[PDB]
Amino acid sequence: AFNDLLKQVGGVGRFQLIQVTMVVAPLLLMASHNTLQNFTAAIPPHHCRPGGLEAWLPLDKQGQPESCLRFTSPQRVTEPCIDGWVYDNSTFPSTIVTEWNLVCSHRAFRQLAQSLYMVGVLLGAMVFGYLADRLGRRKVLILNYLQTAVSGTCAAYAPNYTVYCVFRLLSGMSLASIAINCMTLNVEWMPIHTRAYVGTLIGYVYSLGQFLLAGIAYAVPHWRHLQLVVSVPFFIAFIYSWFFIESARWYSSSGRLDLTLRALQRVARINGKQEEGAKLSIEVLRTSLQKELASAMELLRCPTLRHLFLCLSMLWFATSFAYYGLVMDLQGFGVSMYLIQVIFGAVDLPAKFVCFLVINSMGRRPAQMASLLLAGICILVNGIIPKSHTIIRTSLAVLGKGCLASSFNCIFLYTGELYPTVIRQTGLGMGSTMARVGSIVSPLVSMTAEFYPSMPLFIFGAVPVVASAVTALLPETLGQPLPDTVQDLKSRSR
Ligand SMILES: Nc1ccc(C(=O)NCC(=O)O)cc1
Repeated sequence: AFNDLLKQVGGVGRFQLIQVTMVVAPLLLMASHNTLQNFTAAIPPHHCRPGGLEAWLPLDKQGQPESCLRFTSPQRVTEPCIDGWVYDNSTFPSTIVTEWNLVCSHRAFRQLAQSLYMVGVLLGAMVFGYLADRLGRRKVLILNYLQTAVSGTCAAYAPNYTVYCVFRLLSGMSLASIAINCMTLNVEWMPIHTRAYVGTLIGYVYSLGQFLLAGIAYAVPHWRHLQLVVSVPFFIAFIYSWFFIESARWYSSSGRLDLTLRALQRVARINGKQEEGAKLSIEVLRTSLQKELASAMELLRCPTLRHLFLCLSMLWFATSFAYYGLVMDLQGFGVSMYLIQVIFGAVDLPAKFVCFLVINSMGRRPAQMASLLLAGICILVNGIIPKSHTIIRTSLAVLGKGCLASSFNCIFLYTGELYPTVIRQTGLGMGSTMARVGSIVSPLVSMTAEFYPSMPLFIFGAVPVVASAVTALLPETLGQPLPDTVQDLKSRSR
């Protein structure tokens, strides 16, 4: 086995701490990149460029000047803003909306940019996932840091909308690969009893990145500068990424025992176990890993695994879809986006606390049902309540966000414990893929706000309810042994 060798080198030592810290720092800006559009694509008050200004702008039901209509003659005929729009610079001096007039007839391009970024995220999670099996995790991480820095800066200096969208897609690809491969590298470089802690640290760093986004966006309001400042740190990340030590587990699995010994020797030197490291040798590693040394297409051939795959796909998709639909709408609560983003980042700790309590006490199925159902109801009620109730709608949005984060944690644990070990990792990958698909589709649904203002909220709230209903089909895994083969699945089912 490899666990004994990993323990011998020093376990969680200086190298492990330094590597995990320096490989997990980029997840601080992961959230900034995921939800940058809330600030770089903010929609300020606007009206057509012309008895004064009021005499030219037609009025609406609420009495505000019409956003995209203008009187042909002074005051009755209205025309679109052929002369361009007059935006408000008081709070949002410049965003991609004001830069490229992504308003009214072109207001769906704002959502299409996010959809393309998430399509890039999915594409990266697949392509770089395949590549890391060939070039290793360290090379892929270096390339991802370089790509993210380059694409982010290029988007910050994009001269037109298509270039911005292309570079946002590429940066999403690189960031998705970063997220996928950080956990893999750190898990392969850590013992078996610390991988859950690694995942917990990933969650915490994402929660902290949510705070960081609000802080940075408040500091620098202009969108070009904001994108530049949230994108350039990946240059430093790339610079120090050359010093990473590649996972010895991958080296061994790739049939390079000399490289495995060299990596373990270096880890011993850093961890201070040179004397124990010198004991290791090619013959020892071979005699230890001789023992260690199914496909995703059986998830559909065998009905017993097929049912689980389908249900978990629904669950993952619903969680991601509702989550991103809810969190990409911070400007619709009538409260300052900085405060809302701060509260959204803060609400992630009590959410996971309650989630942990519920899973340990009741089980996984009740936890998943409760999380999804409560998020759906919260979003639906948010849709029903009038927009003039800023405080109540903000509170309900925060509650739904916390519920969706709890659902994310619960679904990860449940899909981990549901599949047999023969096809467990494939199932986890497929579930994450469906989550990425949901994140891709959320902006598409949000594009419908142009016609029906509240339809996006209704769909975002309705999908989790159906997913919670679907959760009732899965079995309970609390206080049960982890299955190892499909025969174990049949035994559990009967
Ligand atoms: N607050 C969170 C948001 C997203 C995720 C996640 O892992 N999504 C899968 C993907 O789309 O890559 C986890 C926590």
